[PDB]
Amino acid sequence: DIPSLDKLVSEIKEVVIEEDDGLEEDFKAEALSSETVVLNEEGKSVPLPKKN
Amino acid sequence: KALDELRKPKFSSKYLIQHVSQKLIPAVKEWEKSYQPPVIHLGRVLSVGDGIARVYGLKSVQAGELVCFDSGVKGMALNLQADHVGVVVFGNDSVIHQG
Repeated sequence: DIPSLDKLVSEIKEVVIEEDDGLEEDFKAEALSSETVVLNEEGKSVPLPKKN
Repeated sequence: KALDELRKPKFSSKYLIQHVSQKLIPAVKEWEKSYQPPVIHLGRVLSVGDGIARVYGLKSVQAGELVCFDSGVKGMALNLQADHVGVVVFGNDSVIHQG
C-alpha cells in the first residue's frame, strides 16, 4: 500500500530559498551622533561642551 | 520658657545649605551680575560614590531620562527626589566630582 522511496523525493514541492533574508529593503535608518548631544539652558540640543 | 520651642531645628530637607546659598550669595553687592548656577536643564553634583551621583537641580528632568556628566560619562536619572536627583552612572564614578 506504499510507493517507492526514489519517487517520493520528486513528489515534494521544492521551496525557494532566497539567502538574502530581506532585512534592509524597508528600513528607515537614522544617523548616529558619535558625540553626546545635551541640552543647554534654553533646552536646545547642543553638543556636550568641552568644559570638563 | 518660650525659647525652648525653637531648641532643636526641625529640618524638612537635607540639602538646605544649597538652597540658602542660592539666596545669600546674590545678596553680596558685587554678585548680582549673573554669577549664578542654573537649575532647569543643568545640575550640580552634590555627592558621588559607588556609582550613584546625587545631583542638585535638573528641575525638568524626566524619570528614567539619560543624563550626561560634563566629564563625558552618561547616567540615568532614576530617583527624582524633592530636592535632588539620584543618578546612577553608566561608567566609572572616578571622573565625577562634587560640583
